[PDB]
Amino acid sequence: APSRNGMILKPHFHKDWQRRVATWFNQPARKIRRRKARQARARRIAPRPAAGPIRPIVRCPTVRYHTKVRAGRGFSLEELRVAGIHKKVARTIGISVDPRRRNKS
Amino acid sequence: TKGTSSFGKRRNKTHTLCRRCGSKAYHLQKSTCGKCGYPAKRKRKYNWSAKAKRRNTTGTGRMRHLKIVYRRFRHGFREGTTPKPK
Amino acid sequence: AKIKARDLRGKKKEELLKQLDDLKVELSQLRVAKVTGGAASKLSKIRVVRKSIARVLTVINQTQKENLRKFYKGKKYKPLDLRPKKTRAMRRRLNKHEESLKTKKQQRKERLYPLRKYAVKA
Amino acid sequence: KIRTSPTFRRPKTLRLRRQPKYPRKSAPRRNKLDHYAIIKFPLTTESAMKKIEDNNTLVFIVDVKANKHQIKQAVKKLYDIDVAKVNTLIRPDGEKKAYVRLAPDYDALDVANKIGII
Amino acid sequence: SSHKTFRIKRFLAKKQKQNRPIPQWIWMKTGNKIRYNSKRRHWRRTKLGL
Amino acid sequence: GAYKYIQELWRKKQSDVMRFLLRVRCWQYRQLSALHRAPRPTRPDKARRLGYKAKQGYVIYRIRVRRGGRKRPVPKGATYGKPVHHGVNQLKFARSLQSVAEERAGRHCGALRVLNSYWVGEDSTYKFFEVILIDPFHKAIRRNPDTQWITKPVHKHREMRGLTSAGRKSRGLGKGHKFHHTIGGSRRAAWRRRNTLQLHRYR
RNA sequence: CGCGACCUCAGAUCAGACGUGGCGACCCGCUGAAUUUAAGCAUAUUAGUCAGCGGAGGAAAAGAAACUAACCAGGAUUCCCUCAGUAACGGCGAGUGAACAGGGAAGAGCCCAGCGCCGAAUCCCCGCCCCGCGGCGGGGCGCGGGAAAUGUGGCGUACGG
Repeated sequence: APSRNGMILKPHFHKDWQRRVATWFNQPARKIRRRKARQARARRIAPRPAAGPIRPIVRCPTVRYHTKVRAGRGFSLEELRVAGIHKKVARTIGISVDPRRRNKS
Repeated sequence: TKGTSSFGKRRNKTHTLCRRCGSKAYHLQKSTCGKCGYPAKRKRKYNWSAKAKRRNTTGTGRMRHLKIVYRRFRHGFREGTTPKPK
Repeated sequence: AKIKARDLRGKKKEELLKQLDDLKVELSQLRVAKVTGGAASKLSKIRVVRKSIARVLTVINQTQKENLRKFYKGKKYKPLDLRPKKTRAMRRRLNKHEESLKTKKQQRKERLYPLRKYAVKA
Repeated sequence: KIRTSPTFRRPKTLRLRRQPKYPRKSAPRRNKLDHYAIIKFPLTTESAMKKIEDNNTLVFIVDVKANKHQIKQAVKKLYDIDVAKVNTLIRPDGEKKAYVRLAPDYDALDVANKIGII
Repeated sequence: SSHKTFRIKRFLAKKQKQNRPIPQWIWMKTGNKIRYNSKRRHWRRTKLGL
Repeated sequence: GAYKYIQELWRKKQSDVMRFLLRVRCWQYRQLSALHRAPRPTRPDKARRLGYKAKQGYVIYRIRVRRGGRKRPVPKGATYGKPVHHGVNQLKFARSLQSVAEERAGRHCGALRVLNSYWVGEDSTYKFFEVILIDPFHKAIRRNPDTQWITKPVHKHREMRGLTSAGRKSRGLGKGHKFHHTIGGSRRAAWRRRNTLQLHRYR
């Protein structure tokens, strides 16, 4: 029963939501487990970089973002071809490779 | 006559001791346990009775062979070894 | 005489049995003393006899088993008693050798492209 | 070669015997119903003694699994005596009672003294 | 019933050996709270099921 | 190789030579039991495409499935609900008849592992499929690194969980805008993630 | 008729193996309501939810595009924040309701069939020898047996070879 003046609210609480409520009390424990696993990994590959292989420079699609630059998944095969790196060796020296990328420009 | 007088004629059991669940629910004429469905290979259990589940689950009995697995697990199920003699 | 299992393992087989039934006999007449209203001292002895029979039986079973699994040491098939019993799930896993099998193709990759050890400068 | 009958029957094929490459179990299980496990203890009740002097029998609490045949050869071997017949019943408490009638050449009254009951 | 089965007779044997009072000396034990047997079944009141 | 001819020949299921063989097989398969082992694949080409290799450990069962839809098993129609649910007749099963075949061949031979299946003929009342089984405890399968994945315990009864090629198609999963209702593992995985309040600590 | 192949198909307490049942919080595949809301009620809603059935694992499932996009373009799956209570659906009523881009967690890729080449170059099992032998494996020797040409293995898979 709407009172004098307000919004027409549509709360999506008509299902049995109380049975599927995900609480986040493990959040600080998860942040700890993640960090410990991150440091354990860095020690395992000790001299190699902690972040992982280099990623390529990449534009963003969708005109809202094409003025920015991201880190891609991996270097395209023609980028490796011009750089003189065999595509099956680049992963062994820490160069992310994905054969799906094309280069239009 | 449907009351007191008719309780006198009760001298034939329909159920007897099931030899799989031990409950007295083995229907004689149907040859089926109304508690575990004995002749059926699978145990009778339903989710519409949570209370009847926990009456008969893996922690209610002795676990005479499972409580040993829990103990052997915390050493990797080692076998054929003995502690070094004196 | 407090029968200790250290003292039984060096004895030959058929004389252990000669000692086994000897305790069997003594347990019987001790059980007879339990119904004929025997002394409290003898009644407390049947526990000593019961555990002494378990000891000699334990030695007999153990020495017999290790003679078997010494006879089945180098044989391919052995009775199910002597095979290692550990959680049926892991009796089904692949061997310590099968799971280490790599294809000739996959082996050729490791020889050609082994993972290098490197480091990037600042 | 002709078919005299209009029916076809599955021909008898050769079937071999088991020749296992290994025994399924290592060693035979030892008999847990030997002569000492059969006879638990005799009875010393007023009716049991009354049964000794009169009918020349002995009363035992045997194991519930034993037969009259196993009981007969047990007492025959444990006490070096001969038996006429054995009657057994299962007491209401659960254990099995056996009335062992000795052969007339043995006097059960003295036999009871060797084993201790009197 | 005089006509019994061995299953039944052995079952009635158990329920008969359980009907005894607790021995006197147990409530001389240290951590003993038991006062008496609370599972005493009387053949006329409680009918044992079956 | 000859397998290309046999492949392209089986793409002519209307030609006279194919229409003859199919009706001859479908006659013969109709005289056997609903589930019986075949000695060799009737389609050697299709078998190899799906993973069959002629070697000890690969088994092929040819089983028979009754065609048609699925009628609601309720006594005399009586669906005591709202009119939207009164349907009894024109209801369709959510899984293919080929997936029902893979299940029946896998439930009978529990010791084996279903690999794939293929169509070998049909009629007005029956569809016939040949399921490819593998015995995961044969040393020819156990010692081969290419196929020893089927031996792992996680692939017990692939057909009952809908992981075979024929079973996967009924789950409606794939990449793209056509398959949004199974982003995540499955159709239930999406539903959970979309109907779960993420009540954070600080909101 | 006889004899022998082969193909189909039987019988074995044949030699050696494997499956069944339980638990079921989490997971996968089906099946699947009605209370309820709509101030009545039939579509809708409740809800692909409860109940029912099957199958697992220590995680499962998913997964290396028959993708998203329309950009100067991104680049397997899963998870989180956001997109967004939005586009859309709906007796367009009650109500229902995603995705892409973007930021993070993590990050890993691969193999066949086919097409062809190589003298089947391949595999299982039995017997002997050596090595270890509670994950029965390694090597050798067998005019020892079998599988396999109705296709085993090596090379090789769309990034081309």
